[PDB]
Amino acid sequence: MQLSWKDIPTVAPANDLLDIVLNRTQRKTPTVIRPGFKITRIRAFYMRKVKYTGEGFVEKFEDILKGFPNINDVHPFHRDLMDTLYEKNHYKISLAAISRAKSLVEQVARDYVRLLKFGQSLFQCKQLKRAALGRMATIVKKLRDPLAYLEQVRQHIGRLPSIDPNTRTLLICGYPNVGKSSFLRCITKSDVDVQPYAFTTKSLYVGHFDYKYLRFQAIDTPGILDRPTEEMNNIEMQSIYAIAHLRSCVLYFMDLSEQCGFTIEAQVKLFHSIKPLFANKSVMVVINKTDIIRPEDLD
Amino acid sequence: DTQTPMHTLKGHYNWVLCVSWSPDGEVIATGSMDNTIRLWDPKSGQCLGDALRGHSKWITSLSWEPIHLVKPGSKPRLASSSKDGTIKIWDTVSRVCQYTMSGHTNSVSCVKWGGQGLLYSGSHDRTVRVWDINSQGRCINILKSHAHWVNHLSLSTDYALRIGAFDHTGK
Amino acid sequence: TSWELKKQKRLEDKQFKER
Amino acid sequence: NEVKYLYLRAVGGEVGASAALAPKIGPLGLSPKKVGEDIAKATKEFKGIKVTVQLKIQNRQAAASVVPSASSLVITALKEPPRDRKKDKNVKHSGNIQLDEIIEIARQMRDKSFGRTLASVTKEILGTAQSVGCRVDFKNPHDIIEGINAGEIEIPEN
Amino acid sequence: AFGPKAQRKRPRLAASNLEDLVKATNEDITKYEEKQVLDATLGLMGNQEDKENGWTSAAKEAIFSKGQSK
Amino acid sequence: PQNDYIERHIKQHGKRLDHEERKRKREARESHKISERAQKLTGWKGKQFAKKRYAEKVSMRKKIK
Amino acid sequence: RSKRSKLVTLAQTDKKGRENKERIFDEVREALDTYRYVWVLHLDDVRTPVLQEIRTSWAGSKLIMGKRKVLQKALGEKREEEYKENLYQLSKLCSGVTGLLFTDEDVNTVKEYFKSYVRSDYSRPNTKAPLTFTIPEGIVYSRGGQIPAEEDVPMIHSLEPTMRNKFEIPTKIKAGKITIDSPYLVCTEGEKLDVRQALILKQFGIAASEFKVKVSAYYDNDSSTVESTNINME
Amino acid sequence: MRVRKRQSRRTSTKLKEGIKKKASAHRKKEKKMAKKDVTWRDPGIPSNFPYKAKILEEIEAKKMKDLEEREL
RNA sequence: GCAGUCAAGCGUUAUAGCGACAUUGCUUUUUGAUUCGAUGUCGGCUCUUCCUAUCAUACCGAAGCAGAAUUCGGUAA
RNA sequence: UUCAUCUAGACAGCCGGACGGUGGCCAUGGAAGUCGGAAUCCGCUAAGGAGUGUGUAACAACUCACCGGCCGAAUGAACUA
Ligand SMILES: Nc1nc2c(ncn2[C@@H]2O[C@H](COP(=O)(O)OP(=O)(O)O)[C@@H](O)[C@H]2O)c(=O)[nH]1
Ligand SMILES: [Mg+2]
Ligand SMILES: [Mg+2]
Repeated sequence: MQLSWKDIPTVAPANDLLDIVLNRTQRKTPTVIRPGFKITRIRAFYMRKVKYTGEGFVEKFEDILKGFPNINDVHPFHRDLMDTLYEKNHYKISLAAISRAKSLVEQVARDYVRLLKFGQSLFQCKQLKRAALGRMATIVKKLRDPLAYLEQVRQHIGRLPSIDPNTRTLLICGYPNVGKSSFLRCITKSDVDVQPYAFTTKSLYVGHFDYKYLRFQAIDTPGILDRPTEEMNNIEMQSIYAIAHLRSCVLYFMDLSEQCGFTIEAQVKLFHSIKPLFANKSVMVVINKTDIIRPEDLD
Repeated sequence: DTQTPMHTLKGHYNWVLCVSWSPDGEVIATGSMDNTIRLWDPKSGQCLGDALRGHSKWITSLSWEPIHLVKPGSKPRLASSSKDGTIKIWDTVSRVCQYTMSGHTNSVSCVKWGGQGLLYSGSHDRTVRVWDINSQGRCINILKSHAHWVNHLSLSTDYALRIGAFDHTGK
Repeated sequence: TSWELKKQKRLEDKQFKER
Repeated sequence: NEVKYLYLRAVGGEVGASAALAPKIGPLGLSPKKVGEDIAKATKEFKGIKVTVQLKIQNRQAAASVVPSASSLVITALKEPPRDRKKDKNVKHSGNIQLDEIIEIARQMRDKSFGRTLASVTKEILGTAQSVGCRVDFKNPHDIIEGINAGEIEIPEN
Repeated sequence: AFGPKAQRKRPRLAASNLEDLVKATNEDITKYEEKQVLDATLGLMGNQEDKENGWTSAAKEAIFSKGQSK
Repeated sequence: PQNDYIERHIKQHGKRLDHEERKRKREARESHKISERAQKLTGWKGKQFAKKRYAEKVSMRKKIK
Repeated sequence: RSKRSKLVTLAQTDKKGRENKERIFDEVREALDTYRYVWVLHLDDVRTPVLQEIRTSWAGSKLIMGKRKVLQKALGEKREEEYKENLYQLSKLCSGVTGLLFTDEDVNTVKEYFKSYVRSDYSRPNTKAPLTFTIPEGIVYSRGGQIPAEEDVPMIHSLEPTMRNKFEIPTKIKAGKITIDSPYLVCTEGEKLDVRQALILKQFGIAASEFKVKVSAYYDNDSSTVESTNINME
Repeated sequence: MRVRKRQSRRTSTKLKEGIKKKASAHRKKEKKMAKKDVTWRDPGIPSNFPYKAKILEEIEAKKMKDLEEREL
């Protein structure tokens, strides 16, 4: 497992990529050819133009294709998290579009170099080279939407926390406003925000600590609402997949003062509803906010 | 019989997108592009008063209430779907609109009035909604298995519900 | 005075334009 | 003591509607359960309707009332069947309201309105009805407004 | 699907319930573990272990590419 | 750092003390910068700059229309 | 070349022309015929809810605002240009933001209403400070000490550049909260306020000043005379 | 401070004669295209001229006079 | 490239004809899977200098640029 | 060159107003003009968008579309060479 994907190179949009590759050809290859030169020299000039431009496009596409994770080959927790965040169907379709564009660009380059082998004049060779480059430009401009999507995905995926699913884990869960981020702040040096309104935290946050010379991670999640998975949303699905995948000790937090906005009956019902989620994992129920009300003086 | 025109129905202002003959054979309903539904007496070739207005987009399908569920001495009602995502039920004797089903988030492809007091609607929101007329038009069921627009839907009793009390003999 | 003349020229130009 | 007023928007008839009131309830020391119960009790007339709830706080109390609003009154006059959020989504408010009911809503909203005439208050209510998308006298609400402008519709209280 | 203008707030094909969801996750975890064992019996015992030691395979000789000339 | 750490850092610590004024003066200077680029860029860069300016003017006219 | 380029906006409301001024002119001249008393009101820095409350209270009368030059032209500027006899004095008594109250009510009723009408208003610049305001040390809150900070809400972090630059209040951001190292004096009682101090008071929402509608004079149709009333003209 | 090569402005005889031939060919082609192609084929009084009213009155008076002068 | 669409303009009083910028279809369709006829000139060695259309080194600007690393760009031979 | 605006006050600038039904309907964990999808109406106006942008988790706040006060005389746009 890799656990981190920040080392993905910048994905240029379609027009920017076209500008970059075409201007790289115009700068890094010689530009002066004369009609009074030998036809072999003219043909070599334009063949080099076509081959170099194709190589530039293929290099950019290969950098895109090697950088992004293979979503079906990562750990299933990472697969589910990235499917929730980025819609795996769109993710794989965009990367397949990049692959198809790479193959088409290679085919264009090979075909027009083979055609340029039979060019009889500078005008014909120039027309063939311009045709090859224009077809490459058409192929690249067809990628305008997947490139924008992949640039946004790259920026977002570089900032995900590194969660090892095979290390020692304290999972924190419950309703909103019960003190989950406060507990993570208490036990780790994570900077998760603590605010008195629901869903201040919209993503998984990781902290670390040491116990008996052993490194433990702690996952603070967005709150879960007592709803079926049919009407559950992606933010809650992050927590659902965390509890389902990470073998750990789960801490279900309860606010008996009802300051979180949810009744004790609702908290008990949520616990019994997500009871099938934590099976064969350690479970503990933590009653937070004992400085307002206590279990012993309840009803 | 003679393959000649008999009547012309010229009430609408835009394209007549759908026509439907009543299962009792007494009235023709035309739903048009101008977001209207008109009813016509076929024998006189005339318009029964004014158009049925209320839809904001064009009519996509018209379905009739079955005769075998309509109590005797009464005329069947008209369900109508449209591009605006609504199914409107029209009582034609009083020329009023009773129920307005609204659960669809996109254009309704088709509406069908089944033989057990149910309405089945297929819409571009990739879902099929089953409504009960005996429960004030509430959406009893939402069926979600398609990944795209449901273009059409058909019932096993569609021919019987279209034909009503008639047969191949025409009696 | 001066503004009166400017207003008068404005009126004359408008009348010429409409004619 | 002092009278502290808080305002909220909540679907009527649902107990525990003070989830968003915790940042406001906090300093006061009120009970969230009691506040939700009082809101549900005050919202008995409006079931499944997003209404404006006003809470008055004196000493250590919490009294809930409903502040009438044009949209809530129009939706109430629409006489739609009660709905749950799980069952029915994307409701189109396209019922029929009569001129007398529109005038009654205008009478209810006349006290806090700058419309100098009952006709003006009625036209405001009809604009709100056009916003909610309903029908008035089997007509367009703006058609009724144009009729009032022309003079076909007579306002009773002059 | 994703971005500043994203309108996808719910999963398209939600699971039936939590019991089916945890059954699917357990099945996926088991398949992943078996696949990891099957691939690590060969690859991690071979090529990837050499990367720790800084070793590289000898460059392929040109005599084995004869017959593939343009 | 994790998630939207730069946004949270701006929310918690603010920006540089001269950020707003610096951005405002750069945006004010942009008109002089555009004219200097149009009169100073040579060759391929000048041609591309003029082409892009014409496209932007056409797009702005279409938006106004 | 080398000219300033106008900023372009794409909004719905377009500018009013001379037709609006002509319409206001005709409305004023028709109300001059229709009503008996024309009262000149000074309503500078009036808020729209206050003005609309005044209009609602004066149901049956006509309150007309607009450009003061348009109003004076409607009333007649000079003695040969007056719409009615002895109206040029009323026209030349219009100063500042001027409103015209055309009515048939009693002089006593108008005087009593405009003496007894008052509302809470923001402390405008170049006025007198109604109170001494001091932002307390530590975390800055929305009211700035006008209510207990336990009940108050902390000031949003987005306002710190405005307070530091526009308001010139030395502020810091600490854990997303606005803080001042020392208590800050904003205004002193019985002192002239400027734009900056008035903006600080408005930002903290303190409204201890009073709004009173000034009345200059009035004109009677039948008498054709103008009498100075001098209400709230201290 | 590295100054580049300046483009020469000394006239080339071959370039000038070639430009002459190119210009003559261009003129002949433009004339031919103007003869061959198909394309369908008074600013009035300037607004700043002071006696616009006088000019307009004179032209109107001449029009009205010539209305009856040619008729009878 | 071919075939269209739009229209800021040009043209006109016959709502013909040219037409920038944009844009569609084909080539090329969805889950990142899995070598085809150069008909006539080419390579080295040693060694010098020039161009910039800059790969590295210098100084800068931008970018979800935390750090580290990297990408795009400016002056620069 | 042609259009417009102008002492019942032109262009810049400063200050003030920028409202009420209403937190319009749907949707959302939250969405109050300003993540979105469809309405885009009425009142009171001197004028004020069912909102031009910044901003908030949502509000708040600022802005500009428009209007007014001070100032007092020419100004703005699009083309041609
Ligand atoms: N009195 C009290 N308040 C608490 C305690 N724990 C948390 N809070 C308050 O609860 C509010 C929300 O807590 P938060 O960390 O955001 O919980 P989360 O939303 O579930 O992650 C914060 O403003 C805290 O001040 C506690 O033990 N006692
Ligand atoms: Mg939290
Ligand atoms: Mg260079």
